[PDB]
Amino acid sequence: RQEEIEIEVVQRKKQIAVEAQEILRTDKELIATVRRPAEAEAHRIQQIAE
Amino acid sequence: RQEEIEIEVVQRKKQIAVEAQEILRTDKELIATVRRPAEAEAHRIQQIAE
Amino acid sequence: VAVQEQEIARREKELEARVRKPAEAERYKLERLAEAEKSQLIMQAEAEAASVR
Repeated sequence: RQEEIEIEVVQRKKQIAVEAQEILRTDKELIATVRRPAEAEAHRIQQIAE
Repeated sequence: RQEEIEIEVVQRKKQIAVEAQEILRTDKELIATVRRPAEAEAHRIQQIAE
Repeated sequence: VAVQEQEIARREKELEARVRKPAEAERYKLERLAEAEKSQLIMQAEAEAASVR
């Protein structure tokens, strides 16, 4: 059982490296889904205001 | 799986070049559907006003 | 991550054609259509004024 529970430990040890890529993925995803679309929506206003 | 997900990467790499032509297409399309028709509609007014 | 690092360059082109270009076309339409509305109202004003005098 010491060796069996160690399987869970190495899984967590790797899951940490998975979530490290998840942050980076979520960051780029927010640039494409939030930051850039909002910047486009703001330009419409500056044009239709004229 | 590193090679499989690379297929999606090269697809995106090309999709960028597709949308680059899409901007240019949409630009010319707006000249024919909006800018020129509006310029014609404005001339009617200047004539029927006389 | 590499796939979404290209999705950025994608939206940056899609939004230019979907969001920016048509809003810019609408601005030009509104401006040249406004000149026509003004032109008709000044000509009509002159007609009503002449008809009164």
